[PDB]
Amino acid sequence: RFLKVKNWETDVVLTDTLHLKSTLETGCTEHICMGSIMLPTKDQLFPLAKEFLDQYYSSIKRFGSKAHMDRLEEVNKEIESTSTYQLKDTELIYGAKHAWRNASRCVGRIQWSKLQVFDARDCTTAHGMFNYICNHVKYATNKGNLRSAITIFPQRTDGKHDFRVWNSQLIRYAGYKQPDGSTLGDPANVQFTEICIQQGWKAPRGRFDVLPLLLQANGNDPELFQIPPELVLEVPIRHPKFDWFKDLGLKWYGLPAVSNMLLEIGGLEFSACPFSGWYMGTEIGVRDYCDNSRYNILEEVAKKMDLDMRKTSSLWKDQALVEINIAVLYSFQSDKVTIVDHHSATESFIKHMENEYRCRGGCPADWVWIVPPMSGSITPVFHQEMLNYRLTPSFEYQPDPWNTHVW
Amino acid sequence: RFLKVKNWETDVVLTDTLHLKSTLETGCTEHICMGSIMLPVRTKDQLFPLAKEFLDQYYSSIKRFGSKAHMDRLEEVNKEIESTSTYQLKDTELIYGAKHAWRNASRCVGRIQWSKLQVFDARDCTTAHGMFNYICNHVKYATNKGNLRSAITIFPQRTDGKHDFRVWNSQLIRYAGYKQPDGSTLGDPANVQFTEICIQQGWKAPRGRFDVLPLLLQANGNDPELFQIPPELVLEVPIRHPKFDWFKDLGLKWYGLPAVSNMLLEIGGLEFSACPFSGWYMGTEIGVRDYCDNSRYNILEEVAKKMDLDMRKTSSLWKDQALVEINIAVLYSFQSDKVTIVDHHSATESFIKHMENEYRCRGGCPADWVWIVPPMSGSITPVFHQEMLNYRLTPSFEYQPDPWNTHVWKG
Ligand code: HEM
Ligand code: HEM
Ligand SMILES: Cc1cc(N)nc(C[C@H]2CNC[C@H]2OCCC/C=C/c2cccc(F)c2)c1
Ligand SMILES: Cc1cc(N)nc(C[C@H]2CNC[C@H]2OCCC/C=C/c2cccc(F)c2)c1
Ligand SMILES: C[C@H](O)[C@H](O)[C@H]1CNc2nc(N)[nH]c(=O)c2N1
Ligand SMILES: C[C@H](O)[C@H](O)[C@H]1CNc2nc(N)[nH]c(=O)c2N1
Ligand SMILES: [Zn+2]
Repeated sequence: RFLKVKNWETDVVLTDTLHLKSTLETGCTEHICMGSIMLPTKDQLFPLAKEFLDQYYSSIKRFGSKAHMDRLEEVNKEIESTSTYQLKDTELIYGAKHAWRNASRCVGRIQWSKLQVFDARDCTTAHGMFNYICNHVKYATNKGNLRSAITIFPQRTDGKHDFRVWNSQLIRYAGYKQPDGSTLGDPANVQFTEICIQQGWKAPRGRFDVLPLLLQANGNDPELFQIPPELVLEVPIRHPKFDWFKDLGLKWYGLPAVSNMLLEIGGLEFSACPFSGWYMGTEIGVRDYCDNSRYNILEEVAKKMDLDMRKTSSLWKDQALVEINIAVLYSFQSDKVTIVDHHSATESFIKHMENEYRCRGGCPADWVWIVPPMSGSITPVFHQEMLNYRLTPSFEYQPDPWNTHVW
Repeated sequence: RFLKVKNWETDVVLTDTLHLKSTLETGCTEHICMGSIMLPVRTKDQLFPLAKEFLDQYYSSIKRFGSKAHMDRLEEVNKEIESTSTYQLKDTELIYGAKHAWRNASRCVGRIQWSKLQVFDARDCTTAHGMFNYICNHVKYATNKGNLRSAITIFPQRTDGKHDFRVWNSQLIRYAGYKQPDGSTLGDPANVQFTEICIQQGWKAPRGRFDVLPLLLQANGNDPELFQIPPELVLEVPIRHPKFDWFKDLGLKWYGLPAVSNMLLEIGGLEFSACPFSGWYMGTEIGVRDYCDNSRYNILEEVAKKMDLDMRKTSSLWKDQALVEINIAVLYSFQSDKVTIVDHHSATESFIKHMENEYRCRGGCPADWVWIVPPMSGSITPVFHQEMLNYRLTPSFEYQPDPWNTHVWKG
């Protein structure tokens, strides 16, 4: 019932009790581990509300106080009456920070308590959503000195009036299917790049076209907006030693900003809640640039390096991979845009693990996601046992809105 | 029921029904996933059902389920259990069983090879000298002057738990580690404690960086005994780099034969506590883990120093750069000396093909993603993008506690 996690490099053992406050189900059983699968009423609401406010009042050292009991009744009153309730500003801020703190797949949670929360619950239209989003981008970008933030649109009501950002991230590059048969730009976004065009967007049809935002207020048809280019910080990619690297014509954006998730606080659902931090180098240089079904640039780079590409065992893919990732880090650093390498990030997360065990009784962690996609075993998280479980408040996946929207 | 796994690079979707034949526990529940946890005397009562499940599987595999021969063998095993408390496997059942423990090993990326396994039956063995002889023969057969062949040697099963056959070595061939008074280590740091056991048992330690450890062998629950493998039987490879001529001067070498000797083989409820098996290496086991863990040889600094990498900031990726050069060196050296090795690209590609064939012909393939994905360059190998189901089939290999923890010393 109390579970231990060992670090095999340091022999440090931590004891996990936080898992017993676990609520939702993992996907695993006693017979099958599902650890590597990407996606495994008034009556329901008050328990959920109570559980949250209980931890809220505990956090501000006021568990069992008049104020605690008072608010528990006010919320109970409001649910019995309206079928929902509203969070106090303070509860919203605490819930958002905690959803991040509970994200078992996020290596960057050492930062969880520095999060700027933008309350957009007063928003009513897509133009409104656009204004809120530009302001988030500008704030968070901070001319290259990136700052974490989330903007929270109005909560679900009857589920026929959802606020949704249709983009998967606030800033992403377009993908187009070519007659040719190959793909121009980012193949991840082909479908969406079409939906934008199937709605009037004028595609420059380049390798790196910043997608328009596609915004849905109150369950209405969504609308297109170009983000002002002066608000999209981008970095040209060059290598500190290979003069030819620049001629690849690669660039990436400075701000990672996930916009398709659902934030759950105290039973309430915030279906539009874009949030942003700063990149770990490998996200761009390993995944965005080198995945088979992403930009897939390994061959081109290997060639320019004149490596022996005739056999897998020359490790030419591995050599090219390192150089590409050196380029990404060097570039962002040179243009003074915040970035972290996987060494410093995983080291940070280990420190964060020790803090959460020391201070909260544990830290839910998903090893499959936490371990970087390159050089796994020379980063300390490789050797660290982790326990994965689901705590609330949380971020959750949700079906892409086009599959669902009533037009 | 039916479960789906998707490959997110290819969109290929596979259906698992084999997990319905799973018995043992994973360690996970609906409320916690223990997927990254490293380690998560029987009675007649429990034995005949376990015998029965196993023989139903053997007999279906040979298309004689329900045969007279199947039924007579059930009755025969039944009777042997009630009369003697245990039973003996026929040669054919033993072979089949050891192959399936390998087939079912969900942490093993090499399983495409599962059906080509040389089985050596050492169940007539009685003494530690007998074990030494059996192991030498295994090592010579498997080595095959560099053209590695997979093999397993199987010593008598557990009886009462007081008479166990054990190989005390974690692998048949490994290098000594020696803790020095100044707190530094000579040789392999993983093997310090075991080296100390060997020394106190009477081993005269050469005390260099690559001293092949003696075998410590326990027969029939008796105190274990020391033996030196004839050095002409221990194939080793000096490590050099195709472009870097200073690489050889680091003084590195490794052995060709990876041979796990500390696991337990369970077949139809029988427990074989000494069952050394061997295959051939994936280069990253040596180049990433053996040489580059901080708790192992830890050569990253020395290598990057010679490479003149910018070592002042991790963001130069000096570690990543050196790591790749060491792994190039390992594969180059083995290939140049004609010792079988596979790179992590070719081994993970073979595994996806094996895994898909297994879904098509068997209804599933249990696989542990934490173990299957290589410890460098993970996402450029096709396994990274492969959804996997982990579960426990028997026959199987299992961990067992190190025998210096449990053994009752006799003298
Ligand atoms: C401050 C710098 C941050 C770093 C370096 C970072 C790091 C990462 C990384 C590397 C991933 C893996 C993503 C992938 O591989 O596709 C990830 C996932 C995630 N992060 Fe962060 N993060 C940061 C800030 C944030 C913030 C501000 C939030 C929310 C407030 C957040 C919440 C999440 C969530 C929910 C996931 C998993 C999403 C999913 O399941 O697809 N992180 N994080
Ligand atoms: C033929 C070449 C083989 C290759 C390339 C190979 C590859 C590997 C690798 C890389 C590992 C993980 C090692 C680690 O990370 O420490 C492993 C684990 C394992 N393999 Fe193989 N393997 C081979 C043959 C075999 C054979 C012959 C058997 C037994 C019949 C076997 C059974 C196992 C088992 C039981 C594990 C898990 C060990 C543990 O949990 O500590 N493999 N395999
Ligand atoms: C706030 C933040 C900071 C950071 N450094 N990285 C991130 C993650 C961002 C940046 N890189 C990928 C993106 O993660 C989004 C999740 C990607 C997973 C793929 C995926 C998820 C669901 C369905 C599907 F088909 C694919 C977020
Ligand atoms: C038959 C076979 C073939 C092959 N290529 N590799 C292997 C695995 C071999 C070769 N390299 C590491 C070794 O695996 C050892 C397995 C045990 C895992 C290590 C381990 C487990 C618990 C605590 C600990 F400190 C270490 C076996
Ligand atoms: C199948 C597997 O679960 C999938 O490929 C995962 C593996 N680990 C990951 N880890 C991170 N950080 N991001 C990912 O997209 C993935 N993909
Ligand atoms: C804690 C974690 O489970 C442990 O370090 C695992 C991770 N994956 C591994 N994978 C392989 N192949 N070998 C290992 O020793 C490990 N170690
Ligand atoms: Zn699990």
